[PDB]
Amino acid sequence: TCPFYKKIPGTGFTVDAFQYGVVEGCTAYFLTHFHSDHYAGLSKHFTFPVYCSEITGNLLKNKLHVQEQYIHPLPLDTECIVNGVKVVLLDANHCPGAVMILFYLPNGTVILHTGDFRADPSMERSLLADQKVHMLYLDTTYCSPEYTFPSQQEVIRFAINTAFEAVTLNPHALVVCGTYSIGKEKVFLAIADVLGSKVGMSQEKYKTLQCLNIPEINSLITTDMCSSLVHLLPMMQINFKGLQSHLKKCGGKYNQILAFRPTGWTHSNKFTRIADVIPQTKGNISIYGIPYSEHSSYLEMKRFVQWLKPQKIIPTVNVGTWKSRSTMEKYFREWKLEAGY
Ligand code: NI
Repeated sequence: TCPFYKKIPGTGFTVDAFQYGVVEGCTAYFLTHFHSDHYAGLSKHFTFPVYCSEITGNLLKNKLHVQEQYIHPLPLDTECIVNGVKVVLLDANHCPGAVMILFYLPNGTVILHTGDFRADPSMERSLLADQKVHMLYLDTTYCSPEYTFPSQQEVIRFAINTAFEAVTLNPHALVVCGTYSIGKEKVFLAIADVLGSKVGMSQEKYKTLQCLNIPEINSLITTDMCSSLVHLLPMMQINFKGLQSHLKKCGGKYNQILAFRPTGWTHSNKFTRIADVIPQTKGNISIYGIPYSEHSSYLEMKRFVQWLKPQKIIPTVNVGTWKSRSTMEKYFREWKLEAGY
């Protein structure tokens, strides 16, 4: 049964609620982004209206085979009427196709659902600037002050400089990057661009990438692994055994691997600056964990919420334990007392 924090009151709508069967009274199912915890339940057998971005809609049709007649893509930044209710989709600064949804309820209440997001000051000049929000359904993934990490731009600067140095010292080095979902494509695209290479990958990942409306993509990716010196592999294979095995397959073209694991936050962020990050190494194999986040840091989250001044906050992440819920509620009251709303 569908939990309360996935229902939008005063409407027929649910958000990211596909794993509960037929939800009583739901006339439209919104999907914020194509990540498995959120799409869980969609398939070619789904027969209700799904509302989403264009990019999310391309993934639904090609990857999950949802029929075209039930996919309702909406443009961003544009007022749309859905089943009698005004809605707007806004870029969430998460993975490709990810949105927040603004719902203008018939009774005058305004609700923002962030989906998954990485808050940014640029959001303070979207269509959110123009009016008050009563209720915020908030991505609280990293809602505690210990969660710190660098900007995405600093992380990519580290990755490009690391890769370019290594391959310039050794032209026979291969670069490998882990993946297990959409998102974080800048990691492997920025490294391939500095090296003058396309990114090589499986047919299933190439397919996924072809759904993302990235400009000039045919120029940047390939399924011909022998033509590329940046390869993508499943995240599970980014370890010494899995990389040894991959190197065997490359027909003696390479004698070294430098590999990247983009994670979210890890406890090494408590101690080590991005600049000082070092790899784990075994023989001719080195692995870097890099903290490329597509969720808000604590400080980014707090800035956004203190600017928005919502009347009520409903967390959408870390909701299963009393300790988590009580911690989150304490920070929300601090933020409110400090800013004066
Ligand atoms: Ni996500």
